[PDB]
Amino acid sequence: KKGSEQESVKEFLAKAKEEFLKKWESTAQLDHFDRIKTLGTGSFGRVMLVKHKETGNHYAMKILDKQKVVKLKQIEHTLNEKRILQAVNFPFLVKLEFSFKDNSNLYMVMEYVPGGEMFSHLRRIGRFSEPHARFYAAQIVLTFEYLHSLDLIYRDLKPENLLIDQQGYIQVTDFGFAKRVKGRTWTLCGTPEYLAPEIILSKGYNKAVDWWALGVLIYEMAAGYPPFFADQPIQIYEKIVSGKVRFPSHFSSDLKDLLRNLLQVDLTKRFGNLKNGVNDIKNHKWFATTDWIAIYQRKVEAPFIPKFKGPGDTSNFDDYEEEEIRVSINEKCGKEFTEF
Amino acid sequence: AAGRTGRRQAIHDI
Ligand SMILES: CC(=O)c1cc(Cl)cc(CCl)c1O
Repeated sequence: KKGSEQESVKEFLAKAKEEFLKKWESTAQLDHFDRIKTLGTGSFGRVMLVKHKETGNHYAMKILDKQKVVKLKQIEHTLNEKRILQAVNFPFLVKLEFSFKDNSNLYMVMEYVPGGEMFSHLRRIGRFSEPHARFYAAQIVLTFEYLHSLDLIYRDLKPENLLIDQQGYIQVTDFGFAKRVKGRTWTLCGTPEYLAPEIILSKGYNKAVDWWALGVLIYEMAAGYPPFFADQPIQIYEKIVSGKVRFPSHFSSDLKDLLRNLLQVDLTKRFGNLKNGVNDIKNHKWFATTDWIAIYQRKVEAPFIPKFKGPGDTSNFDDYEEEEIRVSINEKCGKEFTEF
Repeated sequence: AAGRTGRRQAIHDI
């Protein structure tokens, strides 16, 4: 039975790779949209809710100021993000619909996910119970199984990047650090609390950094705060590299065991990175109640369904300062963004 | 137990 299930996974991932490759070796303009509201911000731009004027459908538009994408690793990453998002297809990955550029900005237009960020729901309620955290963790496990099978590393797992859809399921956003990596890669990037020790130590690293980050995410969902917690990044890094983890007293023993095997500094011991790959995680006792196929098929009733007041509703997002979108008469950085 | 409770920005090169 479990063996038949594992043959079926191999069959699916073989088909998934064929479909990915066909798209990987292979659409609008700004005035086609009304800009409605800022949904989130970052050091290179913002994500806005927009309305497509012709169809009236709503979308999330990520706007990157080509000028602000200045540093070398910032531009390569932007190309990775667009090309990876156009080629992937998985139930828990946000769907890119358009991408285009103008004199000043780069634009990626994605489906709008109206339930808000896991981040704000978690911070409002404090922590998720273990079944609730498990439901989300299962979707990430399957998403990283998919990505990793395509030799894609994600590299920015955190609640800020996990949107809740109308059925209460996860949609992973922000592929800004995602990359095709057959073996190792060397960029020092990601979010401090979620970095694996080997990233912080300037060691060449592989997809096992995503499994470390899953341990951070599960811990943060179930505790309400992450395992390596300090006011400044250098203090966070020190805690990560020591790798000492203490757990809340309400964590089950099965959760602590799983987290000790994910938050493992020794790569020869880290779950997700061993002979049995992702199955050491999927077959762990903490996931014994998880019906992995039913999660993929979205047959499991979600622990939380966001309320939606209609299309274009932004009530599940925080408010941000709005700043007019200015497009220059002079094209900026044309040669550096030719492939976009 | 003091740590960062708001949204966390990613770092690109350091
Ligand atoms: C797709 C979507 O709604 C969305 C996408 C990104 Cl990259 C960011 C936000 C705010 Cl965190 C979104 O709301």
